[PDB]
Amino acid sequence: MNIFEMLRIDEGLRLKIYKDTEGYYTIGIGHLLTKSPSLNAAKSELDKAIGRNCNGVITKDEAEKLFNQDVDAAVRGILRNAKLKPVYDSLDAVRDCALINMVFQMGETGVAGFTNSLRMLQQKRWDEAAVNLAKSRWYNQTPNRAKRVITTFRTGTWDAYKNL
Ligand SMILES: [Cl-]
Ligand SMILES: [Cl-]
Ligand SMILES: [K+]
Repeated sequence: MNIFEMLRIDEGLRLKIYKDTEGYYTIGIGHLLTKSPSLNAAKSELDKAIGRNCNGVITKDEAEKLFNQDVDAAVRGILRNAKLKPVYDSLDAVRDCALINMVFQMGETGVAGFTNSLRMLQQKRWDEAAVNLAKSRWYNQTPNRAKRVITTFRTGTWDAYKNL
């Protein structure tokens, strides 16, 4: 189990434009295309991202390419972030995956706003952080995914992804 498998489980894989849990146009493995309500806008963004006229659909290889770029961007974003970097450096490898997952889902900005939880993670107060993390819109909107991620932070194991 590694970050790619983890996210593949949480995001799934769709080769045609679809709407994510928030109603935004997305494709592949959770690759957000646009927050705009225009499907044409999304189709444009798609073509631009892939480098060809896709007409709303892509191949598995294309999906995977986007996925690699996205994971790379999330990690890179974490490392450039003054509030995120220290936490990421302080965590073990498994727990670092949980942080990357959050950033992939909600962006650097979103995550950087979980100040209190971040501080608790930095201090390695696992149960305390887990409770704090659950007091959020994130947990209330996507509870199953949030539970998996929170369990990962709490335990430092892949148990929540075992049998999925
Ligand atoms: Cl709440
Ligand atoms: Cl969920
Ligand atoms: K680390």
